[PDB]
Amino acid sequence: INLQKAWGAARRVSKDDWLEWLRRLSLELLKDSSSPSLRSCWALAQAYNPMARDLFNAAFVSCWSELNEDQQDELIRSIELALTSQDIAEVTQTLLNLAEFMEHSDKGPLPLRDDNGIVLLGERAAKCRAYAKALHYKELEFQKGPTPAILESLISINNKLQQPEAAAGVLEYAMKHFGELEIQATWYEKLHEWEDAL
Amino acid sequence: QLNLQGINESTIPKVLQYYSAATEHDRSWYKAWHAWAVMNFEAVLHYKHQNQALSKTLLMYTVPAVQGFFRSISLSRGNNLQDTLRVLTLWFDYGHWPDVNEALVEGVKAIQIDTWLQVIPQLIARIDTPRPLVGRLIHQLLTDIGRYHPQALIYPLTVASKSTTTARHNAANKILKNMCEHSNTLVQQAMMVSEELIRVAILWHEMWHEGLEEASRLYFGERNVKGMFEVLEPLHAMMERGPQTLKETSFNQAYGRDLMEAQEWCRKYMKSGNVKDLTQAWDLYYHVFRRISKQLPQLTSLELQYVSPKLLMCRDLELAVPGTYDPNQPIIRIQSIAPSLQVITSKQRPRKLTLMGSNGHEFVFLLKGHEDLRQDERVMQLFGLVNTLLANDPTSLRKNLSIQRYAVIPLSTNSGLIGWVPHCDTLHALIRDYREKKKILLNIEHRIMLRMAPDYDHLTLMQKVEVFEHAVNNTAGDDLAKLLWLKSPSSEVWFDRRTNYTRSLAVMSMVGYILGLGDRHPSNLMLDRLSGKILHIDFGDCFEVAMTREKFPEKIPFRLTRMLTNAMEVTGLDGNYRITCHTVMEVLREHKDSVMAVLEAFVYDPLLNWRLMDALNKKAIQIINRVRDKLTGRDFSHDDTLDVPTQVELLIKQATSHENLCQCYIGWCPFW
Amino acid sequence: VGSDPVILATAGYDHTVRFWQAHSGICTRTVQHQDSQVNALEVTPDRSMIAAAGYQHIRMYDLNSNNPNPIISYDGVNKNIASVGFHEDGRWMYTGGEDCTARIWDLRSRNLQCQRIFQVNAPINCVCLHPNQAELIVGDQSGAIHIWDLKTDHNEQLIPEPEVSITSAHIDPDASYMAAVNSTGNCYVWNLTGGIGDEVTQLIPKTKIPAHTRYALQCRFSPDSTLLATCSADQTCKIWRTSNFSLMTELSIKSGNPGESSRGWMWGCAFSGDSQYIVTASSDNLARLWCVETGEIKREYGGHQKAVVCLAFNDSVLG
Amino acid sequence: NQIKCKNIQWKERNSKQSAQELKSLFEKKSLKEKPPISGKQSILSVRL
Repeated sequence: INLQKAWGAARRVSKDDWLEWLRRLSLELLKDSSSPSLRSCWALAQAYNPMARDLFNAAFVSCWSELNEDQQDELIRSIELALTSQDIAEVTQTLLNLAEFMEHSDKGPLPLRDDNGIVLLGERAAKCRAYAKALHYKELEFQKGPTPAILESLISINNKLQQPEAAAGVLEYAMKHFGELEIQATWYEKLHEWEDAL
Repeated sequence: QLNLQGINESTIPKVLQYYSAATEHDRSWYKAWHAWAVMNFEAVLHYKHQNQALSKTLLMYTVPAVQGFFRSISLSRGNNLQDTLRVLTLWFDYGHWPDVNEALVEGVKAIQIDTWLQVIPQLIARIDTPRPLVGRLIHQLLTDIGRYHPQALIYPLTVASKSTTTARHNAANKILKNMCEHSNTLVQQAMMVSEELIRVAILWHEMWHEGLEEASRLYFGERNVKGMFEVLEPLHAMMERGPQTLKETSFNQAYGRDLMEAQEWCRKYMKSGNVKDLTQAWDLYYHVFRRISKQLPQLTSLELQYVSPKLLMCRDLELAVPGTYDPNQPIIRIQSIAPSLQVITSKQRPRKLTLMGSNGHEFVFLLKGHEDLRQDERVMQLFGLVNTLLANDPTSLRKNLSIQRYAVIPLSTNSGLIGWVPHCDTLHALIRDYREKKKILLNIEHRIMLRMAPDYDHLTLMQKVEVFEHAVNNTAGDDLAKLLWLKSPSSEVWFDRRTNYTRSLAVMSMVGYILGLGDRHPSNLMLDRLSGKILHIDFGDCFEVAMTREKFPEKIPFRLTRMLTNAMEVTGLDGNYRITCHTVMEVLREHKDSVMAVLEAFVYDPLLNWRLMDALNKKAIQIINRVRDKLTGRDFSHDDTLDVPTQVELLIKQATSHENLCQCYIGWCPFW
Repeated sequence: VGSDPVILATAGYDHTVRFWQAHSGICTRTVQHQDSQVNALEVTPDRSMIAAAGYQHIRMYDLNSNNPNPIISYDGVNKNIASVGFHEDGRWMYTGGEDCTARIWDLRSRNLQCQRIFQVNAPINCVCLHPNQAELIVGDQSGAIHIWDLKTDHNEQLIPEPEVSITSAHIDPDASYMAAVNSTGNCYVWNLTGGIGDEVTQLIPKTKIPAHTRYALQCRFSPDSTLLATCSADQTCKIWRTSNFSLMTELSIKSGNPGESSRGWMWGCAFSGDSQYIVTASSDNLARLWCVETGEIKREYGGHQKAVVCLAFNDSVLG
Repeated sequence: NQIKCKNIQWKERNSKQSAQELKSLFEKKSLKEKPPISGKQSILSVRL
């Protein structure tokens, strides 16, 4: 309830700014959560950082279940801004782990702006070099509707994932399920089918 | 030249002299001797196959082959099972000939000893030969093996000792008695343990239950007093020697009066034929059956103190842990046996036995009765062979293809011990657990199928197809993928496990097809929750028997349903699956000789054809040819030869064709 | 009381058979046929008896009188029955047992012993007698067509294309051509026989008409042998001339909304004696009555509780 | 009241001894009535 004072500054600039902001965020979240275990652990967390880093998911999920509609709206807006606005590897990893831990819970994935932000999150995934999450996100994208762009994204992500056979299967599916010869030769380029490209 | 013209009396001398020249030109080259001996044996096979539409020209062709096989193993030195199998079969076929006798005797003493470890079971099945010479050679060879390596021989020998036929058991007694002189206490200890823990397998009253369960059907279907006499005589034969433990004594106390008066009545009958006697004996037997059958389900736990007083008081022994014994590693002796036996409820009631060995490491096992396991040993050896084949190839080895295996040891004619794979899980429980967790009914597909049509099981195939599709498309089958992903710690290992699952499933599918494996219901398959690999069991229905049975004859090569399909990869089955299938089929097709020889040794055993034979070897021949067509690409019609991709695609289309999936047995779960 | 020039009888999963006339779409009598399902139903020329055939029993129901029980039955076969039919003068009935054979049962209660069987190596699905009661047509799951005469006891077998399951076989009483369809939409039309001399039975494959992308369910000629109706598993029936195999009519029950998901197949259809009105039978628990030209429905039955599989319709010789 | 139905099974070895009789017993080959007649939808006109 007292915790909105920490986000709506919108003035953190460099990597250290956001590290300290996350640190104080965890301190606030862990200090008051109405559960004695985490409340006790907070005081030591003030002294030791890594243990608090390992415990972010618990504090977030605990406090979230007590946050109400509008306050959760503020939280998700602020967290989306922090995601799309920053590029440091550690914080992106923190957010990705947070989301993936939510999606295995029973309360469902955290609702983002649009389709749980699965397009946005995958966007961030490639740049932090965590690629299995990227593939799984592209899977979630694919089940809805097949489009050429996502197919090429699959081709590229499998290529960097050292799995040529997945790329060959994507190619076969593209020929026999789209089947309009929209295939631009750069597809074969990535597939190393040089004769086809010729 | 052989690929050009095939075989005739004309090309044979030319290729013979070609290869002999090659040998004389290298003399130190495995491949040359290999080709020479193979060609000699093939010519012998031809000349045997032609004459039935002068055994000396045959003989002069055979002897050089044998010399070649001996020469070849002397050069192989690392993995040579195939050549050994061929020399063993030539031994068995023409070992009576005096001219064969020498070549064999120099070859056997010339070669090293450990080489026979790969064929120890195969020899023992033929110990009951009808020819004195071959049997004598067998005796010397086995004696030598035992005196050098006792442990790798003791278990099947004590198996053969407690046989039923005369020559088998008496030859077994002769060899075993020759064995004890240098090592006796081991023989006593093993004999005690084997003859004891077999009693734990089939307890007295279950055995009696099985006997009468059989005899009732026998009498009511065949009207043969004699058949049921042989059925239930040995039970009394073992009865009258007296109980030995508390459980058997209690059984006697309960039932023995009835059990012996029925016997006196049946004897009274067989003296003078008139049903007025045996009616009473049958009524008493059936009363006993009703009494016994009321309590079988309650049987849940056994304590050794009540069942076998001798086992729990060992506390040390000289046997290695059965089934795990390697010539290149020091043995691990069995240290103790736990006093508790847990019974897994089923129609077969296997026991969960546990031992503790020398180095403080547990060995959990599964004690099976009521079954044969000898076929399983041979198929496990074959799978090990194919694993070796995949081991030595660069394109496959980078992709990490193998078949996970487990320990198998046959203890007697109708019981044995199977290793327990840790962390494994039956697919049936997985879908069951996930569905009950989401509060979803188990057999929803079947309920829908019955709701739209009650007489589901009598419709015509097209009607079955219409309803089958209407059922499947009505329920979005995606359970396995969500199940697996929810059961993953992190996404990366999730992807790795998915990869492993795909690759493992493909190779097992192809090998199952090439074998003739059947009955792939979701209770016969298991998954490793740790590595995600796939595991097969229940190797009883082999050589395409199930596709030739009468009731519910399956028309599918192997299991590939939507639940396996959708959960594997987003594109479908045209990703990893097809490419790995290509690779594996090629690798198999290029060593056709090895697998062909191993399976040929499999089939020809006179004591394993009981399941599949109900001249006399004609049906055997008729499967064997099929196997070669499966390696030759001539299955659909042997007048043309497709490539690997064509056979692969035709098999794939066969597997996932709706019109075929409808005909399967309902419990097979085609809807999954 | 079904004593009327025009009759309508339908069957399905509801263990009963429904009767009515195309007067107001209202049924008169339902007769009990329990514990099984029927494959083919057909009335005798005399309009004295009707035969329902399915699952090891042929059950006989009367037309004019009112009796709710299967007065006559024939049994003996081990499984379902593929197809049945009568002699046109009511001397005998032919019936093709699903498994491997086709047999004949005589209506005359005498041991004249004129019954035969013929043995084939494949399960059979469609059977069509020649209108002169001399030659017979057998179509199986394996694309093998068998022409069998009663003069001899052996059949000539032709395989136009293998591995394929042909589903229907029919001949117009005018004996003009030969049409057959397979389970993927291929339709073969052959030129007729002229050889009455020694039952040579020559046929030449004239027309390959590709249509019916889905499974093909049934094909019909016309009693005047001018018109040909086909049912397809994609919920349509398409209607052709025999002259040049032209596109005459097409009837569809795809509602245009994905809320059905193919709740039914147009399994069977029947012409009228004038060859101009039809009755479509669907598995959607109800049946429809159309005319070959207008394309719009005229009549409707919906009285069943489960799907509708097979129907029998005869009218007066008039028209 | 149960006994009201009539059933016949199948007897094999049928006409396996007399072939001359069946050579013409069913060999009528009545192939005629090619002549067609016109119609006006009588019963259906009653329907409409």
